[PDB]
Amino acid sequence: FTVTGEGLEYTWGNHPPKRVWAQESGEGNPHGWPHEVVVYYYNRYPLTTIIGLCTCVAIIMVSCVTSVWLLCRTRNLCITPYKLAPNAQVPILLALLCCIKPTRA
Amino acid sequence: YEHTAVMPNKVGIPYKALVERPGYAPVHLQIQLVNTRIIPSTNLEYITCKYKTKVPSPVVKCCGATQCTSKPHPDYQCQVFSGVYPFMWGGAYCFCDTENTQMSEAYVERSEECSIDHAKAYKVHTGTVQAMVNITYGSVSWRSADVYVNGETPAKIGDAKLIIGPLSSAWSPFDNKVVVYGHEVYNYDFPEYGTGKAGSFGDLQSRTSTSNDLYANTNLKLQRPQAGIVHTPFTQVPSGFERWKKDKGAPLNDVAPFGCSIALEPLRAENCAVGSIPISIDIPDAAFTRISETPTVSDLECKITECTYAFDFGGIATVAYKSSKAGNCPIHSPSGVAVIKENDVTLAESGSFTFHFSTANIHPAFKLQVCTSAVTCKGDCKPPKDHIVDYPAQHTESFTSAISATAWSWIKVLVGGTSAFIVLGLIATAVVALVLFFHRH
Amino acid sequence: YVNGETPAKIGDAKLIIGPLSSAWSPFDNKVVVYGHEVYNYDFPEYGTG
Repeated sequence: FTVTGEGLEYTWGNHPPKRVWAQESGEGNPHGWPHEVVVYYYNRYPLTTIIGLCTCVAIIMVSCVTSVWLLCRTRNLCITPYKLAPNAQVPILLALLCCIKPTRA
Repeated sequence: YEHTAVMPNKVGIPYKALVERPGYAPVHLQIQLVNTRIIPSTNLEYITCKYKTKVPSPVVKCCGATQCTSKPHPDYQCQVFSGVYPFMWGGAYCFCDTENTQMSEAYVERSEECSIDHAKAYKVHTGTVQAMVNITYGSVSWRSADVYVNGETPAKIGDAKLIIGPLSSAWSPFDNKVVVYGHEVYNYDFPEYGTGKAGSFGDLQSRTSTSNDLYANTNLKLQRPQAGIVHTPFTQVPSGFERWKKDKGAPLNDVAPFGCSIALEPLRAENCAVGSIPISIDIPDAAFTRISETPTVSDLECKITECTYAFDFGGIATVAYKSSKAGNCPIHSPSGVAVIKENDVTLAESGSFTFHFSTANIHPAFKLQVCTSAVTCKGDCKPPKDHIVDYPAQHTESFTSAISATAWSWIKVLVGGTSAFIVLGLIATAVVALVLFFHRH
Repeated sequence: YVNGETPAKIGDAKLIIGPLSSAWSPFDNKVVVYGHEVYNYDFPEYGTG
């Protein structure tokens, strides 16, 4: 019989009823490596920590493809006013620091 | 002085509070419940039991005919058999051959056992709730008397005056109609005294255990006595009350939620755990001492020695203090992070004292007040070895009681860094727009 | 009895009077009965006066 922290009672035969409660022992360890943290919370909560693990990689995937849609757009505006006219001297800050494509010619 | 608060609806867990009259020393307060009984109002409709069909002596006309009228009896039956020619001891009973008549009437009534075991049918309505409180305050010992759980009525205990507030939940385990058979209570529906299908529950419906009028349909039907034997036979369906005692499920005192043990003599529902009960207590004015006749402590530093998750008092802490004089003053933690086992301490001039506490957090951040002076306590706790205990939890687990310090560092990294990775992206489009705007002129 | 289940024998007939179409009752939750007249009054509830 699965016993949670709320409790459970059982009567066997003509015996009086007996109640038992479940403590929060667990198996893992929360102060450690990220594989040890997830394992401890998976045993304590096997219904919430599998949703927040999928949610946290859903926001990270959304925020990564939002940023690279804005970092690559910015780098595409570094090149279009300089690659059109190759006679213009490209400044040394835009070659490596502000945008990735270096100097030439 | 009057102190109002809200206590939860748990039986064995005491509620601790520190009343603060201005100009006077604080007084410790402890309210504990013993019973919590919900008593619905019931009215009996009918009882039911096993029947017992009696058969009167038939008349045996030797040659003729005897008809019967209609008698005011439950499930009364008449049928006349013609040409029986019965035999008894000492030769044949009748002479007129092949023209005879037997009466053979039958009649259904309550059994002798119906005064002992009978299922009682009720409809319930919302009624009174009452409890039994345990009260101590200051140096006064424990006092107890049963109160009524309505805001309006006060019940004095000792020299105090308690008004237990109304329950915040109108939940009750009883349905609209209940059946009380013997020891246990069943949630059931009735045939409503008019109907009964002869084999399920209402084949004998009597409004009172000593009532005269009786309803019974048992499909009674008489048969022909055979081979010249003086007897009255009948076939009828078996009892529905005898069938119900075999095919009944689990009673309400094994199905009811919140651990409501069901009692019987007022038909209560004892010791449920749902909602919260507000309180209001009139502490006597003679229990408050003046604040100048009490010790005044200062320079408190608290270090938690050992802590754990456990349901019982698994934490130990020590407090180093310095006081002006020697005396007693109560301790109390106003937060919900921990509860305190002790109620008061005996102080001296610059000593130390220890106390026991219970908590559900990994890192407790509670504070406690001793001698109207507060001090904060922090520490770390360990998982307990025991898997299952046989006592309820003293503390109350919150939403953030499980997150450790290392787990919250990964929350802030996964939130702070990825949100700032869009701020770098958002500040990038506002810079090259400024660069291309400056290229326009 | 005015409910759609309990039958009553009136002579040789059998009448089942159905439920009322309205659950309206004139009494309130608390009433006071003095003499032979009823009143729709509230209660001090035994602790207050």
